[PDB]
Amino acid sequence: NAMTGLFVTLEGPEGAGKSTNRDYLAERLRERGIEVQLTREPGGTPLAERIRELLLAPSDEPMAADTELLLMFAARAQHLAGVIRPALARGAVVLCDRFTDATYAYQGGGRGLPEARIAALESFVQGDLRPDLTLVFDLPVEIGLARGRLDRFEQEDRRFFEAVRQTYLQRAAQAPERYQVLDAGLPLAEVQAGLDRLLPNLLERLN
Ligand SMILES: Cc1cn([C@H]2C[C@H](O)[C@@H](CO)O2)c(=O)[nH]c1=O
Repeated sequence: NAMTGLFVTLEGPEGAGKSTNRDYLAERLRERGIEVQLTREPGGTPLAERIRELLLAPSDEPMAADTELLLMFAARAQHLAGVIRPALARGAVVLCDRFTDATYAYQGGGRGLPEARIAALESFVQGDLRPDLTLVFDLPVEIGLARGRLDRFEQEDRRFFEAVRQTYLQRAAQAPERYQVLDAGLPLAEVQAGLDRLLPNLLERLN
């Protein structure tokens, strides 16, 4: 039937080689003549980036959990219509830094919002669309490393970030067919060799 690309999301903390690994993946794909679209959430479009700004900017006014969740999904709705679905329809590979798993992990695990409510909004915004593959970069939580000023989420405590970590691992266990957990605590080349063994699988998913 209708045109098909490949929707890959990457999840995990910065400082875990997510970005260099995404670049690696992108170059390996592009050398094979495949169109690759790099993007990130929240953000990805002019309006979505403005929503991002509201989400990250520290304020003395506390942001309600529901506000934070609805803003995340608002940016996502804009980003899906403007960037992601159009790329997939061109048969491109989308490599998206963070997606709805981050919502489950941060807003669910970190903020304590019920999984059911996040799931309701996921279906509302996305219909049946989910990533084809989600790469989780897992390693023990590191706090305070390489830190203008801390944004809203950076200000959180170690407990918050441990809940985020564990939620990703839980999610990957609930639907193993959609995830691959990468040991981001392993040497740099050893992880990119994992990416090599992955490429053929990606290519198959794509064509
Ligand atoms: C995509 C996404 C990011 N975040 C956080 C993680 C980062 O701290 C920040 C920017 O990606 O926003 C969420 O809390 N929920 C989400 O759904």
